[PDB]
Amino acid sequence: ADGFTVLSTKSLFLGQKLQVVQADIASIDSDAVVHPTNTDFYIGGEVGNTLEKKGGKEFVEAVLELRKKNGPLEVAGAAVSAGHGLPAKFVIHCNSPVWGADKCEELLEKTVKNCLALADDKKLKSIAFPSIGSGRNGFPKQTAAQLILKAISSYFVSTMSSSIKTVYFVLFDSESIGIYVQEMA
Ligand SMILES: Nc1ncnc2c1ncn2[C@@H]1O[C@H](COP(=O)(O)OP(=O)(O)OC[C@H]2O[C@H](O)[C@H](O)[C@@H]2O)[C@@H](O)[C@H]1O
Repeated sequence: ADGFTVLSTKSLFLGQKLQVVQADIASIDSDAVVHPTNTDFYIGGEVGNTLEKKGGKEFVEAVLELRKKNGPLEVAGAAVSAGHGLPAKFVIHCNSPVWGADKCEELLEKTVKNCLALADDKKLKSIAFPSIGSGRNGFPKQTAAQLILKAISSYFVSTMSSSIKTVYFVLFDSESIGIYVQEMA
């Protein structure tokens, strides 16, 4: 970072663009970045820590503000905080499922779609997703990536009115980067 590599690009249903990019997600200038968290908006995951790093106290205080107003975050739920201290306008926080928990793969796809729904609700044009679930939550990195990419593709099918024009799938750790390139794109 500020490392940024476009690894692939794909046209979605109505011409929206899905880019797989290599970068520190905290450095991405999209309208939203996605923070995988838990029911109590814990900031301690791998992405949470990189955001914390980049955004400092202003970030931490935005999450706290959200935590107060929102209360506990339901499973697969998504909520949004101002991206104070960050290049991103907003941070979308999602209750990431744990690998091995019931229906965790379905939940991962739901979590992704709820984030997209929330970005649409805020009329956002861009939204960057890390590989939710495959850090502290233990998903195999290939499986997480597959489920996220599939959910993204699925959200845009038949959707006419989405504000979202660009979705980034952000890879940072070398195992994930390698898995993606090794296969296709
Ligand atoms: N700077 C970064 N940019 C992009 N991706 C990153 C970065 N750092 C790590 N990653 C990748 O982000 C992916 C998701 O990791 P986590 O942030 O740890 O998210 P997750 O696995 O969903 O777990 C969240 C966990 O911590 C939360 O506080 C909550 O308690 C939950 O248990 C992983 O593949 C990890 O390699």
